[PDB]
Amino acid sequence: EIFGEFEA
Amino acid sequence: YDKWEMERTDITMKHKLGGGQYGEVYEGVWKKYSLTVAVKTLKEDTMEVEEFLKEAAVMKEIKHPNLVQLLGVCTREPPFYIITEFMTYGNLLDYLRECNRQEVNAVVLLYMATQISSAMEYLEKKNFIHRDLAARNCLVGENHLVKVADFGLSRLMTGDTYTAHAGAKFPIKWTAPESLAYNKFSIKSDVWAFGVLLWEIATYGMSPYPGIDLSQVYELLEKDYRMERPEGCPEKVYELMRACWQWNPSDRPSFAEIHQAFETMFQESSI
Ligand SMILES: *NC(=O)CSP(=O)(O)OP(=O)(O)OP(=O)(O)OC[C@H]1O[C@@H](n2cnc3c(N)ncnc32)[C@H](O)[C@@H]1O
Ligand SMILES: [Mg+2]
Repeated sequence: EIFGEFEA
Repeated sequence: YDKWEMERTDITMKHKLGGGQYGEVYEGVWKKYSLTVAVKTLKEDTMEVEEFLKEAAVMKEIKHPNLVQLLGVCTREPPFYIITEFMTYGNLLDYLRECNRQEVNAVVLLYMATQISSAMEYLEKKNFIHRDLAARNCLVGENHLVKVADFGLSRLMTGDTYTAHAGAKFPIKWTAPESLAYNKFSIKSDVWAFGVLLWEIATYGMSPYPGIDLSQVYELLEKDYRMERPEGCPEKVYELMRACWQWNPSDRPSFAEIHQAFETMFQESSI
């Protein structure tokens, strides 16, 4: 999977 | 913009080539010139037509031997269509995964990197941020010709700019630390991505940070972890890779410097 969610 | 504003009927649509986050891509024929072109049919979007065209005008001026040219856009009917030059050998990622490694050898890999760095040096000169630099956005032509494509495409769509989810969506393993932190991009974030692209080329198209979960990347990077030298990758190419991954964007080389470095390596290696 290329996309993922990221929370700073 | 009469020189590049087209009508859907100006192009004969053929088979679908694939697609991504922005829309689907089809092989098409620009009737007027019996010219085969690539046609990207963007997803329905909310971006202002005026903003779209102003952005497209900038892209129209991107003219370089290693950058896929924007030929036109169909804007009379939303969602818009983006017409670009057709690249006969598809994307670089698949190309490398399916190529004959005796043919596409160390000198060729070096040649590909040289071309891409030339295209990026040009974008840097124009202060044009690509924002999606990666093997999937490099296209191949005859005789190992490589051209960078879909530069700035993200600025032609609003898409998922806003979501109720926590955090944001990114092609994480190609995203510079500061970009993950602030969801802001620059030429320097493109430099970081160029480093990952070099790794993709050096490995003949492997997925970066193999075995590392996407959610674990940022922390590792913050604590100075960086991908190790790929098998067969020349020490100096890895050196450049590592320079691209400097934590502070300011400490990363410019694309002009990177291109110069590769031109030299390509020259020496030519002999
Ligand atoms: N989040 C992201 O990863 C951004 S990149 P993306 O748009 O989501 O995906 P991407 O792989 O880059 O593909 P795109 O929709 O741009 O489709 C790429 C495929 O379509 C064919 N293609 C695209 N431009 C082409 C040109 N100029 N000439 C020939 N073929 C083209 C390719 O097969 C490519 O894989
Ligand atoms: Mg693309």
